[PDB]
Amino acid sequence: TRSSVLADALNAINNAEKTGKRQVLIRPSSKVIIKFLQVMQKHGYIGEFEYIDDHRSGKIVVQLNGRLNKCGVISPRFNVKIGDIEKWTANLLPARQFGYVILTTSAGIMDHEEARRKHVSGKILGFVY
Amino acid sequence: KATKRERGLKISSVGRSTRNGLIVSKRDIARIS
RNA sequence: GGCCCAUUCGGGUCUUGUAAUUGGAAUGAGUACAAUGUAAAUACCUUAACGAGGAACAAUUGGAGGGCAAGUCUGGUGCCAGCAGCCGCGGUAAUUCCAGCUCCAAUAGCGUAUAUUAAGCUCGUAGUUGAACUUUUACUUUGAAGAGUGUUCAAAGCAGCAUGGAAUAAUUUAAUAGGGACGGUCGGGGGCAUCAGUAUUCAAUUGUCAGAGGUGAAAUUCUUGGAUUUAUUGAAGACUAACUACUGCGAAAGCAUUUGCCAAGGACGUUUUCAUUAAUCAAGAACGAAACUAUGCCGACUAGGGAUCGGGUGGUGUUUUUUUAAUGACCCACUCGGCACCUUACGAGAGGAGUAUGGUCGCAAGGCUGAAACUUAAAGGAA
Ligand SMILES: [Mg+2]
Ligand SMILES: [Mg+2]
Ligand SMILES: [Mg+2]
Ligand SMILES: [Mg+2]
Ligand SMILES: [Mg+2]
Ligand SMILES: [Mg+2]
Ligand SMILES: [Mg+2]
Ligand SMILES: [Mg+2]
Ligand SMILES: [Mg+2]
Ligand SMILES: [Mg+2]
Ligand SMILES: [Mg+2]
Ligand SMILES: [Mg+2]
Ligand SMILES: [Mg+2]
Ligand SMILES: [Mg+2]
Repeated sequence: TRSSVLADALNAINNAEKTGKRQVLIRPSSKVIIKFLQVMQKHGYIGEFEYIDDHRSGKIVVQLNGRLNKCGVISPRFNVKIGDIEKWTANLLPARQFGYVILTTSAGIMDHEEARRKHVSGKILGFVY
Repeated sequence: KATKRERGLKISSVGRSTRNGLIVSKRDIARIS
């Protein structure tokens, strides 16, 4: 049984980080993967990442700075209420303030804290810490 | 050789982890919400 | 003298002990002149008088230990050990006894029992999962136990609809996904014919004559009507030695001579084609005497090394050879895909061995046989 492209990319990043590789090549690409990597980059869990256009799905290469413990995609993409967010965090993450749950809400994909700031909610995409 | 590898520390409890990704049961979803 | 710790020896510390005598004060349970309470009455609250040293105005439940006889019992290797002791010589108004034996815990509550919690292989149907890209609904946001108290304390009592929403799920690329095509190939893949080989058995002739096969010895078997053996030849079935490899092919079981036919298959090469046609799959479908010393952590997983098989690209100079056609072998580098070997970075991957048995069930001893109701023959056994 094959896996979703986002899941494969995240597994590749996890393995490359844990093996000590400084850069990982992800194929295929997607808008979702790019938004996910944008969030991680903003919080510093990776370095620069570069997108190669191949006239196919396309490819990405991600430089790793070693600050990434783990990433994962969560399914089924169950909905979460805004007030509910806190509870879910406390379950999916190691501690209260460590890590960021990533949510697909009406305003796009973003970590849970920005979702609180904008008072928006939706389905959950995955977790990073 | 005999000693089992050190398996690290458990960091989540919600659901089972798979190659596709972490999976949450419907029963679990209701309990949290 | 008391107490605390310490397996061990001992160590530590100081106002303690009485199983001694004694004083005056306070008060409730009660018992009540009453009054209040109430339909009447009980209860409650209040209150004259009586109501405390064994304060006999006599709470319990449970556990841990001692010790005693002209006592009783059991096992011994004197004088012991074990169980245990309301029972002793006399005595019941007789006795005055261990401190009336000591200690610990809960306390108007406290024990006990039970339960209870901490074959194989491929295909393949449901189900599950699965490349990228440019109106409406689901979904999501917004709006419609605690406060006080003085019951004397306390337990108590007491004043679907509207609406904003950009993502997510419904309402052209030609994936180092899949399929087909084309080229030279590769293979002990499959089916039908076909060819060859030495061997085994039988048979035909044929030289010689007494043994020949087999076991550790035999037995059995063949044999002067000639075995075995020697030469030539024919036939039957089976099989494919050496080459034979931690090699090749097939989904697995399996496949080893040549030649032809039949379709089939893998990988490689492609600047050829469809365009998501896919993955995993219970059900279902196809095929399909023996074991007897073994063994490897597992995975979604990194970088490798030697060797090897099939294909392709380039280099290079030796084998090769020349206008008949074909046109390779070896060396080196790179690459794809295979069978294995040797290393490596990463990962929540969620009873054995014995012992004892006053029990229950089985099995068992002996005295010479004959030979006993018979002191009994022969022949044996023993000596
Ligand atoms: Mg006194
Ligand atoms: Mg299968
Ligand atoms: Mg199906
Ligand atoms: Mg293609
Ligand atoms: Mg094909
Ligand atoms: Mg072909
Ligand atoms: Mg062939
Ligand atoms: Mg053939
Ligand atoms: Mg033959
Ligand atoms: Mg041969
Ligand atoms: Mg054959
Ligand atoms: Mg071969
Ligand atoms: Mg290779
Ligand atoms: Mg094979």
